[PDB]
Amino acid sequence: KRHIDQLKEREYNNYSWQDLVASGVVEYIDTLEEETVMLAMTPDDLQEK
Amino acid sequence: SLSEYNNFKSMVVSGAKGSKINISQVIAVVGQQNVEGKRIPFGFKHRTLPH
Amino acid sequence: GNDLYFVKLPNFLSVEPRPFDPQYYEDEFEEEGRTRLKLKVENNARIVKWSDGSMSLHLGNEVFDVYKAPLQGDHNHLFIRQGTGLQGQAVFKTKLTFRPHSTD
Amino acid sequence: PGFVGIRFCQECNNMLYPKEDKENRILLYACRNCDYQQEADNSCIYVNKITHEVDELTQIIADVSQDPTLPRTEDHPCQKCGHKEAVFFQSHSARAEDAMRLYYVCTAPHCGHRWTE
Ligand SMILES: [Zn+2]
Ligand SMILES: [Zn+2]
Repeated sequence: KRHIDQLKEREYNNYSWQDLVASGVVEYIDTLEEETVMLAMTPDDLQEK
Repeated sequence: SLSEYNNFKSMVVSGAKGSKINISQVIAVVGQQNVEGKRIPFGFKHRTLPH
Repeated sequence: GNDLYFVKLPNFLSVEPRPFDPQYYEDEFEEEGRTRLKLKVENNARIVKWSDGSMSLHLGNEVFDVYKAPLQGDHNHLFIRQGTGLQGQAVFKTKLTFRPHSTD
Repeated sequence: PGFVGIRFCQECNNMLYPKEDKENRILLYACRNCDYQQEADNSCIYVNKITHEVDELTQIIADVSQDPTLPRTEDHPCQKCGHKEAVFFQSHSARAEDAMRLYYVCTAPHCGHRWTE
């Protein structure tokens, strides 16, 4: 939620996507690297079991 | 389960447009998707999608 | 007293490691030259804390809004190692973990 | 039935070729680039499995245990070290004659046990 709150206050101050990438939250996965990632679709249903 | 007034049935039993398979896909279930007659192939390494 | 006051400024906002004194300052630097003199004139600092929680840098008439990124990848134990004792008598003030990145 | 691989000439590290000794009636190995005669100890020269049953279990590697895109079951405890967690997958080998048999690797480091049921 820290990232969501800081992102919601952007354009009041300069928090942006690049900060999300730099902080190590999102990642640029490509097709040849996508062959070894296990990928969910929604955190609300596909992380509980 | 379709009522006598169902407008899909009116257009299927008349033969004007549609088939009972279209009613099945719209209402009950779409079904198996095949490419080249087989189930979806392992496009990735031993799986169909990263998920 | 003992609170984390760590900030990581970029190259074009490098503040002096010592207080500004007339005996330690000299005139050496001059669109090309506009970004050159800004290194040793605008760069003492008062990190303002606002009500929204964010901070900003105040080194003159211009305000740079900063974010205190809590990066847990460089858990360095920042200390004031001044040479008086055996070798760099580091004083344990605060371990640097959060890096504030200022920008225009 | 065995599997006869390559053997190398000690004098020049070139491949050895078999040769019958027509005087003492024994099998020897020879090199085309060197006059190096050494005695064979197998008596078999060439083999070929036509049905070609091969143990995929051996070519399994313990490192697969850490693959994140592999299914995991504690329902099949490790036969060697008893660790519950096992990753299971099919042969993954092309030319597999006709099989869907499973192979299991233990999810415990330095156990590295690969087994089949
Ligand atoms: Zn040789
Ligand atoms: Zn084990």
